[PDB]
Amino acid sequence: GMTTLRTPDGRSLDVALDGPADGVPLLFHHGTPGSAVPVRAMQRAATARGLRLVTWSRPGYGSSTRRPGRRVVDDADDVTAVLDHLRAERCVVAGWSGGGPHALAGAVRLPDRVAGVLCIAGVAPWDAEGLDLLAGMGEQNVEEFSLAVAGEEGLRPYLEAEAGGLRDADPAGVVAGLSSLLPAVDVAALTDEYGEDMAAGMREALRTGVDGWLDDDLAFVRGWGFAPEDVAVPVSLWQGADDLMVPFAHGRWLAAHLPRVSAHLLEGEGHLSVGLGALDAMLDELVATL
Ligand SMILES: O=C(O)Cc1ccc(O)cc1
Ligand SMILES: [Cl-]
Repeated sequence: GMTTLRTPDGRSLDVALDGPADGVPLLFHHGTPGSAVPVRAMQRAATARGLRLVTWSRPGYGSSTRRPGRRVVDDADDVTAVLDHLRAERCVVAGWSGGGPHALAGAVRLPDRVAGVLCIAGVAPWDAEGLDLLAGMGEQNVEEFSLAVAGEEGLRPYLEAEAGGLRDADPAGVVAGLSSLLPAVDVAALTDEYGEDMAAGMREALRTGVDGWLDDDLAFVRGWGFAPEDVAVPVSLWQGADDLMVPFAHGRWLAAHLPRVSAHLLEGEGHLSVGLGALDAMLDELVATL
């Protein structure tokens, strides 16, 4: 259930902490936008493997104190604070989408505590050599990233206009709000329990405004503060060919730059469907790093 953790710099983090109380932590880094609202399918898959699912809202999402100017790597301060709260020597970590860079960061910060990374449709570094980051992206994401590069003053009112349609959205509302970004396989994923969980995640992400979404976007268009080459632990990398939010080429790029990577490039899968259908295979590979 939900708890609050005070960090050393005086911030509060909203933390969703599952049992089992003695399990190895699985730290799940949420997407952009996203929050500490667990996906029930991920809870069931984690508990089946004896993993203790832990997620926190990144600064500015939900009731987590905004931390303006944060880089991707600054999230690893909170990884360390959370694992110290749990008294956990070792963990595995997973990140989806905007969570992918943050999951990798924790591995670089804590190379002897993080055993392995699961990176699901993770976004590539903004200066990724030889990659056109915006190529294959849905036009909503091209617009958002172009505003992010231009700065907070133009990005904020854009995100506030998008948030109008998403802050109270049910699953149908999330589909309507992401029109350019979802292929049919992703729309089909946002039904039933997964859709309810993702919509609840989106509502909590936007409950106190767009600050977490804004600060994530601004972080993704600057230096992460580390390179994928610095991630020494095994990475299980997954990417859908039909993803319009993080194009296939981003996962191909990350797979080429990570030193120890199992790469899975799934035909017919999008940004949402990749995680939903492959969760058992993803967690089997992650747990094998322990
Ligand atoms: O792409 C992401 O990182 C964010 C996202 C969040 C909720 C959702 O329903 C779809 C996408
Ligand atoms: Cl285990």
